[PDB]
Amino acid sequence: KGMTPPKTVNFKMKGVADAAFSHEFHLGMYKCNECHTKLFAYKAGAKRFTMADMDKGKSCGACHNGKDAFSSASDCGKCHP
Ligand code: HEC
Ligand code: HEC
Ligand code: HEC
Repeated sequence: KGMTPPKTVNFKMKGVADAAFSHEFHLGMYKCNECHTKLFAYKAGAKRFTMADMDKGKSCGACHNGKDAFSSASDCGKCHP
C-alpha cells in the first residue's frame, strides 16, 4: 500500500495469461528512479501500454529490447506465466 513496491504487480488482460512484474527481482539491480516516474507511474494500471508500444521502447520495452534484457518480442511465458 502507499508508496511501498508490491513484491509482484499483475496486469489483467483477455486471451493471454495475465502479465507479472517482480519488484523483488528488479530491485536487485535498479533504484526506484530508474523506472519511476520516467517509465511507470507510482500507481499500477494508471497508464496502459501494449506489446507494440514495448517494441517502440516504452514500458517493459525500455529495457526488454534484446540488448539490455531479453526482448519483449519473444519469451511470452517469462512475463505471462
Ligand atoms: C522498473 C524495473 C521498476 C523499478 C526499479 C521499481 N518499480 Fe515500482 N513499479 C514498476 C512497474 C512496472 C509497476 C507497475 C505499473 C503498472 O502500469 O501497473 C510498478 C508499480 C509500483 C507502485 C504502484 C503499486 C500499486 O499501485 O499497487 C509503487 C508504489 C511502486 N512501484 C514503488 C516503487 C518503489 C518505491 C521502488 C523503489 C524501491 C520501485 N517501485 C522500483 C517498475 C519499477
Ligand atoms: C515482459 C518483458 C513481456 C514479454 C516478454 C511479453 N509481454 Fe505481453 N505484456 C506484458 C505486460 C506487462 C503487459 C501489460 C502492459 C500494460 O500496461 O497493461 C503486456 C500486455 C500484452 C497484451 C495486451 C496488449 C497487446 O499488445 O495486445 C497481450 C495480448 C500480450 N502482452 C501478449 C504477449 C505475447 C503473445 C508475447 C510474446 C510474443 C508477449 N506478450 C511477451 C509484458 C510482456
Ligand atoms: C530496465 C530498467 C527494466 C525494466 C523497465 C523492466 N525490466 Fe525486466 N528485467 C531487466 C533486466 C536487466 C533483467 C535481467 C536480464 C534478463 O534479460 O533477464 C530483467 C528480467 C526480467 C524477468 C526475469 C526475472 C527472472 O526471474 O530471471 C522478467 C520476467 C521481467 N524482467 C519482466 C519485466 C516486465 C513485465 C517489465 C515491464 C512491466 C519489466 N521487466 C521491466 C530490466 C528491466
